[PDB]
Amino acid sequence: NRLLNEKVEEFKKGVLKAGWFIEKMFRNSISSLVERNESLAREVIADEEVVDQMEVEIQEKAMEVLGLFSPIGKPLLTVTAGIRVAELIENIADKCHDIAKNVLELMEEPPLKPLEDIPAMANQTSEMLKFALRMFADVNVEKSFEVCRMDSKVDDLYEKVREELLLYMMESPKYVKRALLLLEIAGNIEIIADYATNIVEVSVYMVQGEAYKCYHDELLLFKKS
Ligand SMILES: O=[P-]([O-])[O-]
Ligand SMILES: O=[P-]([O-])[O-]
Ligand SMILES: [Ca+2]
Ligand SMILES: [Fe+3]
Ligand SMILES: [Fe+3]
Ligand SMILES: [Fe+3]
Ligand SMILES: [Fe+3]
Ligand SMILES: [Fe+3]
Ligand SMILES: [Fe+3]
Ligand SMILES: [Fe+3]
Ligand code: NI
Repeated sequence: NRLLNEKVEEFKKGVLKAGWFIEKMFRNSISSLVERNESLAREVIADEEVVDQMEVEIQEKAMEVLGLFSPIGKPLLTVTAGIRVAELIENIADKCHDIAKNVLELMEEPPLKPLEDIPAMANQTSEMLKFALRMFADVNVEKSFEVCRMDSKVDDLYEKVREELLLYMMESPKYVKRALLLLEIAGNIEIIADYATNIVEVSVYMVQGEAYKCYHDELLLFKKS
């Protein structure tokens, strides 16, 4: 009668497992950079196609649940929220794939410099990813606010890294390619962090049936015309 609940809970756990999968992908992409591990980068590139599949499966299951049970209210919100989260997860995987591509290219020549700010960007981003997936599993609107502040740390680091790498590019032509490849990695981390904030926003909607958005440190009701 309400084995609707069994199927919705399984759908949600599928989405969360694909989440835990990209959480590991992002970890592995940044590890391929710091350890200069060609194989690990190649695994991330391969794993991107696994996540394309996961998106297809999530979408299939959402249709099965919607089409058989025709849910309303909370279960309907959860399923549509799952549809949206699975695209965010797939896109995060695209960005991890692109970081890994950059790692392979970086490995063609010697290390440019010590890595501090990029590892720190990644660390903050992986905290945000973990937190987003935990909000999707069990939403706390009062605490979900914290993701926005976390993102501001990633934005500030990105700006620093961008300025520093521009200086390296200008110092010598031999620094240019590595500095660009590193800058592009930083940019991909910054976007992944944005996606983590979007997972929190969608998770809040999933309970509220009303749109919230990060506005720099503040999670507000979508304040627009
Ligand atoms: O598989 P494509 O959306 O990156
Ligand atoms: O913090 P967002 O505007 O990239
Ligand atoms: Ca290149
Ligand atoms: Fe079952
Ligand atoms: Fe997609
Ligand atoms: Fe995509
Ligand atoms: Fe993809
Ligand atoms: Fe931000
Ligand atoms: Fe951004
Ligand atoms: Fe950002
Ligand atoms: Ni693909």
